[PDB]
Amino acid sequence: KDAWEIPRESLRLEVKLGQGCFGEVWMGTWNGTTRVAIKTLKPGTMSPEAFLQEAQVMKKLRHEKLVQLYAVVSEEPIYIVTEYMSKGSLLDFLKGEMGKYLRLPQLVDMAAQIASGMAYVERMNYVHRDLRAANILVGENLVCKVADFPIKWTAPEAALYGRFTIKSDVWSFGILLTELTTKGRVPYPGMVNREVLDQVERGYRMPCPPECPESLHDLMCQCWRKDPEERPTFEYLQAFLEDYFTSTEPQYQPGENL
Amino acid sequence: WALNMKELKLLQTIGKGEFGDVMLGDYRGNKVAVKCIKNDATAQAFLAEASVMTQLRHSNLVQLLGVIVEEKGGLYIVTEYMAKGSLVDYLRSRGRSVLGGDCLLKFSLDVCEAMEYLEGNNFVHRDLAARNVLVSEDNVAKVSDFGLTKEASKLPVKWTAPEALREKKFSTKSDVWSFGILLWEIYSFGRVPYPRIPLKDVVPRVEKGYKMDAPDGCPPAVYEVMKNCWHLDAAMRPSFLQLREQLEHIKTHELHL
Repeated sequence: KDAWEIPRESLRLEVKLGQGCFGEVWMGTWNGTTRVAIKTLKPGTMSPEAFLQEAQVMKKLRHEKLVQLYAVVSEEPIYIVTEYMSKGSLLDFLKGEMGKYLRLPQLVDMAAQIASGMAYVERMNYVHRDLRAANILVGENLVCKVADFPIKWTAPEAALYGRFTIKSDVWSFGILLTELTTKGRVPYPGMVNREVLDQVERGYRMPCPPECPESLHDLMCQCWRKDPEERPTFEYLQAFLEDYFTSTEPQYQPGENL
Repeated sequence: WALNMKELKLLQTIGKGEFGDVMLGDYRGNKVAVKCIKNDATAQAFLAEASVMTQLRHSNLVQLLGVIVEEKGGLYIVTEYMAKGSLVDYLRSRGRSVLGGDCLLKFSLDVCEAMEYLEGNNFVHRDLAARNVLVSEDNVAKVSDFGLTKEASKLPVKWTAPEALREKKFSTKSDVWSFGILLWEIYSFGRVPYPRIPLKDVVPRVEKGYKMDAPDGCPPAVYEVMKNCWHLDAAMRPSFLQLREQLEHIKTHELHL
C-alpha cells in the first residue's frame, strides 16, 4: 500500500454522524489534531475492491470543491479518512435552522462553487453519476464541496438507456438548482417516479419556483434540454453564476424568501 | 424574391427575441428559417431588412431566400436554415473540451471575411456579436440579423464602440470594435462580455481605458487582435482586410496552437 496509508491508531472515531447500508460515518481526529470525517465499510455489504474504487478516483482528483481524501486503511476493517465538512449535507443545512435565512445571493454563490467543482470533474473527463444536494457537503463560510434510486435528479437518457455523461450530470445540476432555490424540496413535488419519467418524456419541466428570478429558470431549462450535446458546460454554468448579480440581475431586491 | 405562404409551413419557434421572432419552417420541402420583426407598425424595419438582404451575397452572410407578405399583415423574411444555432450556444454547448484552436480561429476568419465583404460594399452591421452569428450543419459561421445594417451612417452597449453610443453616426470602425468584442466571446466560449462589472460602469470604465482580460488559454496573438480592435481612437483601429491578414498571419505560423 501507499504512504496514503496511515496507522489505524492515529484515527480517533469520536461522534457518529450517520449510518446507512454501506457502513457508517464519523467525526474524529487523525494523528494528534486535524478534524476528519471517517467513512467505513461493513464487512457484510460489498467487497474490498468495491468500496476501494472511491479511493482509486478520490486519490487522482484534487479540486477546491471536491471533498479531499486525506488517507485510507485498505486491509479490512476499512476506514476512508477525508476532510471534515461541518454543516452536513446541503439538504440538511438548507433544509434545517440556517436554511430559512439564505437568500438568492447566497444560494447562487453555493451553486457557482458546485459548478466550479463539476467543471474540474469536467476537465479531467470524469463523470459523477449522482449529482444532487445530498451528495454536496457544506462547511464554514457557506463553502460547498462536491464528493463522496434517484430517477428525479437523473437525465432521461441515463434514467432509461443508461448513458451517463457529463452532460447528463448537467441535467442533475439543473434539478439541484431547484433544490437550492426552494431550500431542500424534492423536485417535481407530489409526483412519484413513473410520472416524472412519463412527463419529462412528453416534454414537461419544473416551473419556476416561488420568487425565483426568471434568469435562474432559463438556465435550469438550459440544463434540461432533451438533446444532451446542447446543455451548457459546467464552465459556462460556473461563470454565469459567478457574475449573476452584475450581468444578469443587477437590479435584484431581496423578497419574502429569496 | 416573393414567396408564397401556401408553400410555407411554420413548424416551431426557434427563438422569441426582443426585436423579432425566428421559426423553423418547411418551404417546398426544405427546412427554412422564418423571421418576423416586432414593433414595426409601418413595416419599414421589415422593408429595410429585406431590401438590404437582397443586396448581400457572400458565403459568410446568412442568405435571403425570399419574402412573404400576407395582405392581412403577416410579414416574414425567409432565410436559409442554419442547423447549429447561434455561435454563442454552439460554443457553450460543445465547449473547450471539443473545440480546438483551429476551430476557433476558423470561426474568426469566417466572421472576419463576412465583415470585410460588408465594409467593401459600404455597409455597417452595427450589431455584430456571437449571438448574431449562426453556424451551418457543416460548421460554417455566418453573420446574420441585418436589421441595423445601413450604409456608412438601439445598439447593444456591451458590443458597441464608445464613439458609436455617443456620436449619432456609426462607422466600420465601430464594427471593428464589435469584432474585437466578438473574438473575446469566441475564445471565452460564449461567456458574456465584461464579466465582473456593472452594466452601468462599462462605458465609463472602458473610456477610462479599461479592457477585458485575455480569456483563459487565449493565444497572445489573438488577444492582440482584440486589443487592436479596442483602441479608443477609432481611426487607429484596423481595417477588416488588415484583420484578415493578421488572423491569416497567425494561422500561417500556427501562433494559435
